[PDB]
Amino acid sequence: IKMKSSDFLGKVSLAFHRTQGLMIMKTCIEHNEALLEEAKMMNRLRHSRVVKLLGVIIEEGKYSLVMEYMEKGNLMHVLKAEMSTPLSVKGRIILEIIEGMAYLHGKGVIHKDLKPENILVDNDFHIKIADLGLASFKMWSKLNGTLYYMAPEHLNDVNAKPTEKSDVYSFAVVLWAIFANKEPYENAIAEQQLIMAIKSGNRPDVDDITEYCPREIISLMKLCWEANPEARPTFPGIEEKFRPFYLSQLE
Amino acid sequence: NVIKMKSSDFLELKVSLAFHRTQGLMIMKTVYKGPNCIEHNEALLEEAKMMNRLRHSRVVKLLGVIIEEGKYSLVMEYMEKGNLMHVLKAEMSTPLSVKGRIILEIIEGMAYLHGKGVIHKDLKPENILVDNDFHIKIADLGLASFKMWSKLNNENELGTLYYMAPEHLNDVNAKPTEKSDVYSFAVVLWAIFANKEPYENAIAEQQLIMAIKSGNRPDVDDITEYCPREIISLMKLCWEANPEARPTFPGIEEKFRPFYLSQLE
Ligand SMILES: C[C@H](NC(=O)C1(F)CCN(C(=O)c2cc(-c3cnn(C)c3)ccc2F)CC1)c1c(F)cccc1Cl
Ligand SMILES: C[C@H](NC(=O)C1(F)CCN(C(=O)c2cc(-c3cnn(C)c3)ccc2F)CC1)c1c(F)cccc1Cl
Repeated sequence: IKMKSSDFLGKVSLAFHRTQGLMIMKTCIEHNEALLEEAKMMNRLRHSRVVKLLGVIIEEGKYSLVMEYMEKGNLMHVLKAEMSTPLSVKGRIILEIIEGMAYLHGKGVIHKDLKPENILVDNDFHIKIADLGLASFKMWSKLNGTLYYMAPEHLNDVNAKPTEKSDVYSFAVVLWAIFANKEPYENAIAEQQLIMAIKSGNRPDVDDITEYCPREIISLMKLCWEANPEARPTFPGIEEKFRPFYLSQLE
Repeated sequence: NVIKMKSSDFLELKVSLAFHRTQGLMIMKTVYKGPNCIEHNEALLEEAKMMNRLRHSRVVKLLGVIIEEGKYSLVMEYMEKGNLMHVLKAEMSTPLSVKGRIILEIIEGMAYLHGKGVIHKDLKPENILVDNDFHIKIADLGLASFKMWSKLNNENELGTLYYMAPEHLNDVNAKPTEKSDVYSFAVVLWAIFANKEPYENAIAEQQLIMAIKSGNRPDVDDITEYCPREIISLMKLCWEANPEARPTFPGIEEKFRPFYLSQLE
């Protein structure tokens, strides 16, 4: 959907569409063809757990992407709020993340940058996975803490290709963060030390989860952050074990 | 993945209930009982491997195949409450909130199948199976999508048109599309709120077929229970005579999900 600036009244702003209401907007003639098709690739990913690109503004000197407004922000923001989020809601968040990831991998899409900033939350505490850094979109990205969720095989090795297992690693650390209510690795001394430590087997401190976290989720996070990518499960594999666990115990 | 299971791993509803020695209770459809055809065994296996790729919480799983000498069977997961019509006709009544959730799950199931380039061809309440928590799974029990296994059935010792889009009635070279499945869905929605099959007052099959082809639909006034205005609009839109005028399942999901969340959940 090719939108115009005049339908509303870089940087992120909250915007009011004249016919369609409240959205979030992030703001060279040769690149316009490629940018449009690249946005058409973003729009083909349609699922309840995946954010929707509602459209794009290609004007002279303004290039913007417009997505749906997710009222409660990112996942870390919800987790760090004073109103605590009960075990049943955390479990459902996990299930929904699994569903969103299973959908993306089923379409041959590797996220590459799964992290709590990229898990957006609506007013009823439902989630959608997003690619807010534009990891999957070269031209739009070109036209424009961060490493805690990254699989060790990508740390100090920028040339190796991401796989589905890269996202499984990220998921693992998201699970830890969901129960810890914070970023991991608070007691690290420096980033290069940390990176090397992580590459050698260091992982978030399981004992730093104070609240009740069921044994199954702790087992799951450990399996999903295994050093060998081939030892990590797939998202279909995770869904089939986690769904019945969620239904019996958490729902 | 698919398990090549053996008869000896198991200890009529031909559909039988079967107990696997290490894996418990399943349902078996024994497709062929007769003289040995070793040639088709490769094709039957791979065809079952291919349909085993359709994996989603809202579609049933093929757990295994039995490819033996003169015995060809398919094994699926057991769904404790049977089909949707059986749930709906039961005495212990099903609240609006559970019905709404059922509709959402059917939409999710169908959106997944369509997203894989599968057209069901025979969506109906007998193909909508129900677990003990009232969650649903779509199935293809008559083998509409399994060509070789369907061929094998009609070699050997061993449907309803109420859900069929009007364009396939009296059209023996019928070419189903995704919009054919959307029509079926529409009548499923009606049946979920009526608690019964439509067209009770139809007398003959030719009368009904011609009536439906001329624009007759399930009787909206014959829903006695509360059905929200929105769902009535949705069933009407989904059973539109022109297939191009029916929405897709993703289109349905986007309008139905937030309605479900605000009003029905
Ligand atoms: C299908 C899903 N699609 C997308 O994620 C988007 F289309 C990516 C592009 N988008 C924005 O750039 C965007 C960002 C912002 C924004 C707000 N705050 N900040 C810091 C940034 C605001 C408005 C915006 F339009 C929109 C969402 C997808 C995918 F395509 C590929 C892989 C995984 C996934 Cl999950
Ligand atoms: C992914 C899903 N897969 C399937 O639906 C099945 F693999 C179909 C094959 N199956 C049986 O034939 C079967 C039937 C019966 C049976 C019970 N009652 N009756 C009257 C019959 C019992 C045991 C059985 F194994 C198993 C389930 C699918 C698909 F492949 C294609 C299109 C849509 C869909 Cl949804």
